[PDB]
Amino acid sequence: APPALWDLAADKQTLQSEQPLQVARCTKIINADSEDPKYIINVKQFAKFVVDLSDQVAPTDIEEGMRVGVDRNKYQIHIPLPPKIDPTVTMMQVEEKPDVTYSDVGGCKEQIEKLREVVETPLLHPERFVNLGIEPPKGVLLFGPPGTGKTLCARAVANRTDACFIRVIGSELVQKYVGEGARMVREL
Amino acid sequence: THELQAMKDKIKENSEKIKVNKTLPYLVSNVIELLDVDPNDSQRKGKCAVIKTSTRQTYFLPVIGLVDAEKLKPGDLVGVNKDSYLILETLPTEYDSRVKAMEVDERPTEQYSDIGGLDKQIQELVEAIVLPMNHKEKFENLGIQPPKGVLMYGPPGTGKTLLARACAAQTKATFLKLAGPQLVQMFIGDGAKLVRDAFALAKEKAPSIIFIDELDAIGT
Amino acid sequence: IDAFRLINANMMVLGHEPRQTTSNLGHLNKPSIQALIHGLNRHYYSITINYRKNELEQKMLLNLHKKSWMEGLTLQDYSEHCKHNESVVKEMLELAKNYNKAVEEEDKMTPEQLAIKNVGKQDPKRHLEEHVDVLMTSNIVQCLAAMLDTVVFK
Amino acid sequence: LREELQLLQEQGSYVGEVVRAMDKKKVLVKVHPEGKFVVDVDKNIDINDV
Amino acid sequence: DVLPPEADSSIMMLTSDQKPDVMYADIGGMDIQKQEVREAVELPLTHFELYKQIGIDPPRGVLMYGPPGCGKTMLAKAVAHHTTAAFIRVVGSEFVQKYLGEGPRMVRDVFRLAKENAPAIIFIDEIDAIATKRFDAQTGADREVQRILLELLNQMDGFDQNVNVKVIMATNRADTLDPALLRPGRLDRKIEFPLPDRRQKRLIFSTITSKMNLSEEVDLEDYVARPDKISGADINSICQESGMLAVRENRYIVLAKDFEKAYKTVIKKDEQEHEFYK
Amino acid sequence: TKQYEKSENDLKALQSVGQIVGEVLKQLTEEKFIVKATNGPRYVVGCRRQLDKSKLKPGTRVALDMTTLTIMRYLPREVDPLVYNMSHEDPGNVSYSEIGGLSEQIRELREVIELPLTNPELFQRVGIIPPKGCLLYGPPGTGKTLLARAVASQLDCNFLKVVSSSIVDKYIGESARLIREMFNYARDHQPCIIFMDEIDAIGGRRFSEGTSADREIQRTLMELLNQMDGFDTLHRVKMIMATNRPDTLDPALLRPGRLDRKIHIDLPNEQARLDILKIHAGPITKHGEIDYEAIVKLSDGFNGADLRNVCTEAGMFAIRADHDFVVQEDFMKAVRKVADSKKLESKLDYKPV
Amino acid sequence: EEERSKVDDLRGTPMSVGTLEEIIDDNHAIVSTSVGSEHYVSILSFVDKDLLEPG
Amino acid sequence: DCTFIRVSGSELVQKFIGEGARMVRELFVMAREHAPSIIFMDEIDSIGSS
Ligand SMILES: Nc1ncnc2c1ncn2[C@@H]1O[C@H](COP(=O)(O)OP(=O)(O)OP(=O)(O)O)[C@@H](O)[C@H]1O
Ligand SMILES: Nc1ncnc2c1ncn2[C@@H]1O[C@H](COP(=O)(O)OP(=O)(O)OP(=O)(O)O)[C@@H](O)[C@H]1O
Ligand SMILES: Nc1ncnc2c1ncn2[C@@H]1O[C@H](COP(=O)(O)OP(=O)(O)OP(=O)(O)O)[C@@H](O)[C@H]1O
Repeated sequence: APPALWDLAADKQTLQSEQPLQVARCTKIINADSEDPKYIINVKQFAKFVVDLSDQVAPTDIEEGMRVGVDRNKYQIHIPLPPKIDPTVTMMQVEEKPDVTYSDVGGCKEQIEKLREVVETPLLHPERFVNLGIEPPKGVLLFGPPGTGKTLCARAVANRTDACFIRVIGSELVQKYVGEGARMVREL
Repeated sequence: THELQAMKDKIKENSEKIKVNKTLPYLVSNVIELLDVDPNDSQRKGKCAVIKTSTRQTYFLPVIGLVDAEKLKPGDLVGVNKDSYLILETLPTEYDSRVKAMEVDERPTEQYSDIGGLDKQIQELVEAIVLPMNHKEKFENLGIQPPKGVLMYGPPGTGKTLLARACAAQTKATFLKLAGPQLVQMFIGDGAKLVRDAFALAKEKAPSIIFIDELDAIGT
Repeated sequence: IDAFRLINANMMVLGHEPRQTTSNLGHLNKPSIQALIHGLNRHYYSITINYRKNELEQKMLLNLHKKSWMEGLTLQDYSEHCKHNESVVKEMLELAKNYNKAVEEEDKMTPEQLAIKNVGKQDPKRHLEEHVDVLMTSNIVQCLAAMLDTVVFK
Repeated sequence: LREELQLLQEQGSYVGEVVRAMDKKKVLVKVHPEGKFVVDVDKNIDINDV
Repeated sequence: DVLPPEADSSIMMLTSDQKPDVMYADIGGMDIQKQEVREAVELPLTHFELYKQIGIDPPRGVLMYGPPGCGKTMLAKAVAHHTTAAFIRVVGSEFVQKYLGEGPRMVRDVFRLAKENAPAIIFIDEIDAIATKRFDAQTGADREVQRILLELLNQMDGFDQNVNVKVIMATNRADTLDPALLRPGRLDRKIEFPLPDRRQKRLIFSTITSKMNLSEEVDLEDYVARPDKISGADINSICQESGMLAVRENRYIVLAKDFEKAYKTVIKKDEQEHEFYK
Repeated sequence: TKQYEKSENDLKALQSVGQIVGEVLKQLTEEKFIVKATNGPRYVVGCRRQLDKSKLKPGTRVALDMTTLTIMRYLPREVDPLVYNMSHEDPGNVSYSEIGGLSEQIRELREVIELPLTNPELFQRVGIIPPKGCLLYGPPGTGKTLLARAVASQLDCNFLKVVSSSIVDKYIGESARLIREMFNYARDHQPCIIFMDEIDAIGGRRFSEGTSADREIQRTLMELLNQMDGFDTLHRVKMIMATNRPDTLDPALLRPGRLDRKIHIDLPNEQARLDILKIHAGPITKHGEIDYEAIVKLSDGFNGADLRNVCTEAGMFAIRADHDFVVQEDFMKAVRKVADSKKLESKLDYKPV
Repeated sequence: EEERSKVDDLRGTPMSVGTLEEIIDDNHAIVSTSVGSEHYVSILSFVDKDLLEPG
Repeated sequence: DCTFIRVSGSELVQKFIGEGARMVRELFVMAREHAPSIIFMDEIDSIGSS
């Protein structure tokens, strides 16, 4: 209750900050540029508006297909929004946190080594391969008997150095109502 | 004889009054040209045109005001201000976002010197694309009709894609990257409208080059 | 009708709130009556309207429209309604007779249905009443018909 | 009829459908053309009757 | 205040007074379909009490199927000249619009003008359009208009009983129709258009030969025999093709030659030596 | 100087806002008119004193006031897509003379198309109804669209072209009712010719019930089918249909009425092949020594399009030799070789009847 | 106490029930409600913003 | 006096009862709401289909 007390007591500053930016509805995709000051823009409301932008945003920062905020009164451009696509399919695609470290190997040596140098070493020592390049390979392919399918990837999870990586399940690509997979594969 | 400057002052003051109706050509709408006279029931004659909206409504308004009926066939994108329902100017061209411009290819980094052993068969590729550009003056004399589409096919590689693209930097023509399955969309009629919209700006950007891949997939 | 008045906009620094004899002010600002009407309270104020007579010409102006329904000679259209008094009026009374059979045999089930629903809960049907208009039209028939013995005779 | 007309003139009156009730005295109401709303008591009608 | 009735809305009624094309003397071939339809249409419409006497509830359900041959609308044009009633001519897809809110009012308006202007006959052509099932939201309006088909299915229950309506229905494919529509209690009559037969061959030849000029050389024996080995058909439109091969000319009156030509033109294919079994 | 003031005075007239379009449903009384905006809402309103009740009539497009919602001015009709359909341009004339085969097919279509318009009297005597539809299909050979298109420019009169991509209309497949619009102005502007290309996509058989838009197209049929089973006179108007194969057309379209006649394209005969060869040798420059029969004998079974592609390839082979005048020896080189390559790419060319 | 009599005036009386589309590190959240509408919502109260997550 | 319930049912038994599911549970939730209830198999009895 104390945290909710201080949580609900910030609405007095929140309502003062509630006057600006709350009319930012909605997100709208732009179309073409006729000149520098004037841009044609489309919105999900189905009304396409041609309008100018606010003086607080550099016009050179807006590129065709960029979604931006709008002050519905004046319709002018308010603030651009980097995120565009996609609904929950993306967040389900994202994975985080490690598990299954390297100590879980079952004795495979040349295998695990040759696949270590394709992925982990290029991002561990990028300047090394760029210096001595040539060029690192694109990627690998795993298959065969079940032992051990798919666990070798868990090794890359725990051995990931800094930035987390994303795992994807196969069967979710193919879906009813054909044409959903097209958007799917593209956005990621 | 000096009163012409007085009328000059009133036409500039009215032009300044036009500026307040020119801000801003907000909404996009579609046009239907019409000309009719209505007898009564002393006489009232002229021209009146039908207008669409982006909000699914369709209105009726006297003919603009400013730009005359010299242009054009029923169009769109015409700027009209809120509830005023007056088109100040007719703004081109067409639409829309990625459908307007599929892909903007500046130039590929690769050149034809990175390939070998294709010298015989690269000449047939280079021919169909290069020969129409420079030799049109030769074709008018010889009655020659240039090729258009060329079918390049095989398992990689080959490597058809890279070569076909690389020669496009050497012809300076505008290159538009297009993938086959892109014609498949979640909604119907998208690919049709998409192709029409593709060759539109191709005719606007002429000469240019459009490339597609996996035609066998979308042409079964 | 209506009436308006423009208040001065440059007076916005001083008191904008008269008047004296606020009676007519109170009856005029009422009812308020929606929103658009109230949107004119600022920058504008209404002003009262009252008729004046001129009761002489108003008296004739009443009798002109009222006498419009009356005939010129007054014995013309009443005797034409006496020509009507037997037309097709025996047939118009057959029209009334069909309304009195058809509405009454279904309005004679209503006293029985009142025992089923117990008693006057909604309802209505209808098919209900309507005999008042039938009696009033029949009374018009019998009175215009009673004019016969007055007019035709002398 | 005049005054009642005035209260129903602006917005009229809507037709609500309760998808769920909440213990906070606020009842979830859904309108067919529109989205899902929720509105508080409503003292004339008891909560257990909703 | 409410609608008078009835001033619509849409469609509208009438429009059929300056029409129909031709009387029923045209098609004389069937004779077993007309005995069903006539008894299922003009008899219940003329005398409502005669059914209540004998204690049989006349249905309003009329179902047609079998094309080709076409049958179908020709009967609508016939019954139009038999009796004076209000006729509805509407395309299965005609009422589908951009807003689903217009659907229910539209079917209701059809029916309410029907009951106001009764006796009346309503004809919708190939409702199998709205008989197909889909779940998506885009077809959600199509699902709403098939629940509108169910809503008119409820309104005709409003018509039960007695006064009044008449609903005739035809379809090119009956496999797509849902069993709830064909269920007894609503459509109690299923009329199937049969393939033309010898008795119908000679009738279908007489009717076309009355309108077009004929020759004494032309004989219908070989035309009721040799085409009768397979067809079938469409036979009428091949006679029309004999007219169209006369209009290829430059001809006074058609002879046997053009008929024999219309046979080998359109259409036959063999298909097959695999048939050598029999 | 003063013309500008004329324009500025026009702006003073532009201070009058537009109105909303709407269709006249009925009139309850002379003070009550039932009108329906294109948006869907209905309104019972009045009218001014300039209009006549008799001239209005139901089902009339009119403009309603922004506030009173009453009729001020009316218009007879309007249609936005059709203007595009009346802008098709077909060269020839001469192109009609250059197509060659098939002669007798042309002699069929010339009649079925042109005669009913010029001599309607001959039909009424015999009692034969003029064919209201026709079917031209390929590509067993080619020349479908060309030939019919040439008739558009030969017969002149009116012509209307519709691309098969106009039926979808994304959501709300109302383009089905746009067919009723199409036949509306077909009944106004008559006579007119209408083309339907790639009908197999929009006239399929709904054999396997599935997905979604499979059904909407079946509903577009119903507009075509019911308007050509009318209840309507299409005698003045003409229609042409084309496809890869008459497999999807259903018993509905294979039935007469809608499709009265059927003309299949055939592979160019060697005698006709000499003709089509001739018309492509004209604009081309060759040596004084020429023999076309060598090509006719060497080229068998090719499509009339493929013949022209071969002639052009013979010329496009001469630019490597850079010579201005080109002998037919070099031609037979490029012809023989490249055409035979076309045979290697000719797989799956067999098409059903 | 006073907070219950305060925050209630901000939300009521009418309110709509939408769905969360995506969250921005600027505390502006993009919401989607019937039908096809977007917006920037920034509120510091009752959240629970981390446990919500889009969808 | 118990309620009579039939199995599918087309088309419209699926929409009225939930959005999408096993379809044998949500229906059984209606039969749980009203008891007693009789379930019937209608019909898929044909020679089609033989
Ligand atoms: N015959 C060749 N000559 C020169 N380079 C080649 C040849 N074959 C392959 N390559 C090289 O192989 C690389 C991979 O090209 P790849 O064959 O995968 O492309 P592609 O097959 O055209 O792609 P797609 O299958 O999408 O058309 C290219 O960088 C190309 O330079
Ligand atoms: N005596 C006849 N017997 C059979 N068919 C005929 C006869 N007279 C005309 N027809 C055909 O009937 C057609 C019109 O019938 P109708 O309007 O019912 O079409 P339809 O049955 O709706 O079409 P479909 O069943 O193919 O959808 C005409 O094209 C004509 O060829
Ligand atoms: N008889 C002919 N005379 C001249 N050119 C022809 C002839 N037939 C075809 N062509 C050539 O073929 C091209 C297309 O004509 P057509 O409509 O027959 O092709 P198509 O029917 O689309 O072919 P397909 O049906 O195989 O797609 C034209 O550009 C024309 O140059």
